[PDB]
Amino acid sequence: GPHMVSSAVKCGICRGVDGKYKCPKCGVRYCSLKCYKDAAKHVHKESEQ
Ligand SMILES: [Zn+2]
Ligand SMILES: [Zn+2]
Repeated sequence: GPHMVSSAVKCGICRGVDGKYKCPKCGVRYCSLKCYKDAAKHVHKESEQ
């Protein structure tokens, strides 16, 4: 029966596969270290400075 609610998330950086990995800094979900160690889509600006 319908008990599942899709208890998973997609990579918010490439939107390719599931975001199995998570960034404890911003709260983003990435599919792997590929999108983790990115500085184009994986933005760590936080504030202006
Ligand atoms: Zn981050
Ligand atoms: Zn990704």
